[PDB]
Amino acid sequence: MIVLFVDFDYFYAQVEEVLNPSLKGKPVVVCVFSGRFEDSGAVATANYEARKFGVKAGIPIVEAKKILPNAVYLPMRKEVYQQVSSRIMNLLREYSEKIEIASIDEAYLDISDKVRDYREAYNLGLEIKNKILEKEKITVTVGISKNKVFAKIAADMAKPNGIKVIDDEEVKRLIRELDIADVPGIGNITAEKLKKLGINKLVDTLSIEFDKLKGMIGEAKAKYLISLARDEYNEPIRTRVRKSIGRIVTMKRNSRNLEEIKPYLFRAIEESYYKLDKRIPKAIHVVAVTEDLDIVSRGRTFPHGISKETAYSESVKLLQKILEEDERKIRRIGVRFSKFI
DNA sequence: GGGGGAAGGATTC
DNA sequence: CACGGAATCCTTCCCCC
Ligand SMILES: Nc1ccn([C@H]2C[C@H](O)[C@@H](COP(=O)(O)OP(=O)(O)OP(=O)(O)O)O2)c(=O)n1
Ligand SMILES: [Mg+2]
Ligand SMILES: [Mg+2]
Ligand SMILES: [Mg+2]
Repeated sequence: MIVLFVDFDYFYAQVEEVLNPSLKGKPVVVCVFSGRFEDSGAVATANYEARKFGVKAGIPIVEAKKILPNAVYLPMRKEVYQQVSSRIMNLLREYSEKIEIASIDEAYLDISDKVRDYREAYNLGLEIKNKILEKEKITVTVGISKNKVFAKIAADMAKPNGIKVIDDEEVKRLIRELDIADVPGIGNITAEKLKKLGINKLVDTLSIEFDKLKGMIGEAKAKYLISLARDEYNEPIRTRVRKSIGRIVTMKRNSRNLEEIKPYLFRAIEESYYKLDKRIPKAIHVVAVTEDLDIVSRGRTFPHGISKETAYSESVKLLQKILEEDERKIRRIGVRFSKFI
């Protein structure tokens, strides 16, 4: 089995550049302003100029300014990015039937039937980097290997604007080398729980008793990491289907007042329901981020579909439930719809 | 024991 | 003492078959 993984480069940032060549050469930071304050918000991404100096995705727009007070800061125009993304996803579909759009800027293609060996898979990759480069002028990184996980890992190692094949031999060596924290699905807390067990490489996972891994990091991550180390990880490439659709917004000020909060709640329902398109949901969840970025929610699943009107009513009861059971104020409020008919 | 719900938890884009 | 907006899969506790 051969998997080809593609991941666009500093995507949102690169897109703004392709739409305005003047930005090229200058550090760029794409951010999402909460509207709270003139510079309240987080960073979606920054190009590699700004990246060099610590400006990474997720940090406050304010932290970024201290560092690069003179970088170019642009508001995120997501509809534009989705547009560019779909056009590139369409070009990829041409190279293989089995394709999985994993996110706004990445995809896994099973090219087992389109190539005979790793050398051929490689040129397919170069063929793909060029197409996108001449059709959209967006550079991307490609990683190639035997399964989805190693295909991703490969692309991270080749970024930016690269291509990298990790063959069966190269895989065995990666199971031995490679910091376990670099494995997809392993974040900071999980990485720490593994350090307390003396686990630094995937291979080390074979040495611990299964129930000691299961007890420490849950059974899922256990099995996942185990088969990975045993070179038995084989998950099919499948087309993904949305399980949920939502919308959350930051209020102008924190609050615990129902009448002050309803308008924000209703806007979020209005916009979520438009995103649903044909879909009719059977479950609804009101989600809130407390004043201390803590997130809480209350939802309800119905015997049948939920019309927009019903969501307005139910959402208010659910919000009142949050207010009743939680004493702190709310900073962000919104909804999530799921269990589509 | 395990399916479906309901709140959290962790990770990732 | 800051601090965005989405999505997804998983784990713990509860009802119920
Ligand atoms: N915390 C994040 C991370 C990503 N994104 C969006 C904008 C990013 O441009 C896009 C792709 O995210 P990646 O980090 O996976 O890819 P990048 O292009 O940002 O970095 P790279 O150079 O690895 O491709 O997803 C976001 O909104 N918030
Ligand atoms: Mg990516
Ligand atoms: Mg990218
Ligand atoms: Mg919490």
